[PDB]
Amino acid sequence: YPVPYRSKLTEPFEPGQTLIIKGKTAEDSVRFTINLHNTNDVPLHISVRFDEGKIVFNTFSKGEFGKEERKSNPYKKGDDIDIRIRAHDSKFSISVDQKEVKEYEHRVPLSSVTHFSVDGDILITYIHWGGKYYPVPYESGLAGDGLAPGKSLLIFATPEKKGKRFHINLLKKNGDIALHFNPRFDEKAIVRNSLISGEFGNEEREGKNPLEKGIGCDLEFRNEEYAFQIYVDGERFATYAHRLDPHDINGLQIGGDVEVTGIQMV
Repeated sequence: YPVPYRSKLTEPFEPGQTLIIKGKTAEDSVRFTINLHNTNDVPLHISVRFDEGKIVFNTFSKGEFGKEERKSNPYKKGDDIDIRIRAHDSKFSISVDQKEVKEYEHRVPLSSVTHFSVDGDILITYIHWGGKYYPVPYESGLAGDGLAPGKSLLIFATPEKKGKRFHINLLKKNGDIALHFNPRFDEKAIVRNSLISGEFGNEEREGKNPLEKGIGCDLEFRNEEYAFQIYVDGERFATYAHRLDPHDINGLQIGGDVEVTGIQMV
């Protein structure tokens, strides 16, 4: 990720899809920009300003910017930034550190977004775009090799602000559940378990629930040779020793009070 970083979308930026930019700032950093544009028009321009202590949202169109809209920059110079832009049919939804801080209504057609560019006083460390509107409860097959050792499932989700629990199931053909992952806010813990031949095993719930209602999170289930390695927001939250053959895990369920915005198999 050198800057200026420019990237080329393969298909339209569509409702349901999220663009994620993470990065590092310096102690002399002044401003960095994120633009969604074509090739000219900039349907969304984001200027994070440490000089003014604001984030500035705008649209460049017909050779000129329009009226600015502003929000408070929660970032002090130095320290990491996490900016996520989800396109909808009427607006972009922008979240800072996985908390929504701005709705920005379309001013020109979202379908003009063919590129994005990051620039300025930022050391970029992570970019990704994709996602869709994932209906919940969710249920899908997993590719072919499914989720096998050496592969990881990456789930982007947002626990509902007034929810009490939600669950992710990693399944095998017979309907066995190799890992049931069940954050429960009313017990301040995340239950992990397996469902073998219709019966649930013990219940590993050790650890501090790092999730927070209304705050997006990054969930990663790294299938390894002897255990799952479960990462939450970039740090290992638990390991779960395999109670079944960890090959042939080809099903995925998601239920409960959760909004899911991203699934990627890695």
